[PDB]
Amino acid sequence: SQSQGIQQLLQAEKRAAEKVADARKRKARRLKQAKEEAQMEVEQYRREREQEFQSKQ
Amino acid sequence: TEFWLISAPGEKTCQQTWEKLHAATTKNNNLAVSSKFNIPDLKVGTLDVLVGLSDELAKLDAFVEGVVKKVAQYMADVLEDSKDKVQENLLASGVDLVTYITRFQWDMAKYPIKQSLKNISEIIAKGVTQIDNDLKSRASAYNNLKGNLQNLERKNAGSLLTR
Amino acid sequence: KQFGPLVRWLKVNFSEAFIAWIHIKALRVFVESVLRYGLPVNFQAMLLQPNKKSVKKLREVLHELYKHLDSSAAAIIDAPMDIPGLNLSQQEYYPYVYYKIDC
Amino acid sequence: LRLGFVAGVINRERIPTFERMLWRVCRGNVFLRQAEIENPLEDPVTGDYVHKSVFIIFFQGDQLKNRVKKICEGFRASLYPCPETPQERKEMASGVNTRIDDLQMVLNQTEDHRQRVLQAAAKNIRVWFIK
Amino acid sequence: SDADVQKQIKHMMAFIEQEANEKAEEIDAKAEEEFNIEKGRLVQTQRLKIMEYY
Repeated sequence: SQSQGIQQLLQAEKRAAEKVADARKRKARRLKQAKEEAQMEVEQYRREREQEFQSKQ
Repeated sequence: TEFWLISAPGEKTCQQTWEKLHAATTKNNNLAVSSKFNIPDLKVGTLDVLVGLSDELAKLDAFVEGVVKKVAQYMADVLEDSKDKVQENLLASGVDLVTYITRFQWDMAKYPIKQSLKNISEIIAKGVTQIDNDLKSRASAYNNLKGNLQNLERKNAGSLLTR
Repeated sequence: KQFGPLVRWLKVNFSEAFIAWIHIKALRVFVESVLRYGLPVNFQAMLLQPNKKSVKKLREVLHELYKHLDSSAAAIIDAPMDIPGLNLSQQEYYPYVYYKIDC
Repeated sequence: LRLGFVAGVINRERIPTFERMLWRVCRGNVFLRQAEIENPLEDPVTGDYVHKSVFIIFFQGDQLKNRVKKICEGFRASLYPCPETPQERKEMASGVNTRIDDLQMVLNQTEDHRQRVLQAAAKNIRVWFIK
Repeated sequence: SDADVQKQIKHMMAFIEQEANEKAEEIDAKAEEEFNIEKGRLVQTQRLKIMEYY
């Protein structure tokens, strides 16, 4: 019936809303991971050149 | 002459629609010769985008119809003395226009399939619009050459008042 | 000096011009077909050369045959002009998606 | 918040032609409903009573909307505003109930006021004329 | 028919759902290049600061 089908459509759009929300969540998580991973590699480099600086000393 | 493209939406597997439209239909009555067009797998976008395209491609067809008619008209206006068997002089490809169209397939070399339809149409439009401009330049140039020659003919024409 | 080269250039021009026109015709056919017959895409399109005096019976049978492929509880029979809005229709409605080439 | 939704009113015997128009212009991608109005109602511009119907249209994008709504206007269908949720339906229903009740009250009152003032003038107008 | 009407509805549900699929997928793919660009940005900037001080 038309009413039931269209209500099922409202459900379909709520599904679409869920999908887009999932996309945004993935993006935020991935961006945060990028930030942290870059910071950690930076820490590795910082310590490495600290060590080389002390060796030259 | 005239040809038609029809969707033939498979009805599940290909044969069930395609052969029902070709063999069953022509066996019932040979009202038309039938062949396979084999639409490519162009990447489908959003519904809103495709609805907009439903008008985009209407306008594009209405424009390129005039473009190709212009090409034919200028071909005839330059080769008037040998315009006979028109489509043979004009032929785009193949031995004959019917042979080309009955074997038409999407050209990956000009526009590869992987792109979006918006991009593919945009590059098509670039091609055809540059073609239109180059027609308006070069065929007009040859017409101007004919005009110069005809003005020389006018110089030759008439009594010595003109000559 | 110029007779030959512009005739040949027009030949070359028409090659790509016509090929692009058929590209466009295919694009229109495909888009309308997807919009009509929802996802997935199942369009193994047909090319017809109508034979002499065949149009009437041919379209009659084809239109009748497409009524159980496309729903016929709407449209089809008649409609007013559609000037208001984004676009006004360029074509009739058939339960088959159709376009034409003037070869 | 990605489905397009509208509702309005349209006359009888216009409904199937309207459906055909919509399903021909936005084929296989828009939908509509129709239902009666009890008793005929007055037309605003023409000024005569006629039977009416509620209708709904559902659409999926603005490219479709720019066909559908302007086609409704071409059919001279009337939409007016509509609620977003059932709570907004309650809000709008209470608002329109109150406002149409107020308009009916002041309409009766103003027509009776016209009667009153017109009789006040008519009580002596003939003497006004001759004077 | 109501059967064809609900088939139409199923179709447009499929359309909107695949549209959401494409939107989410492209947002995630762009999140990949944001991942890349942020990695480059932060590594480069902190690298430059450390390099200057050292």
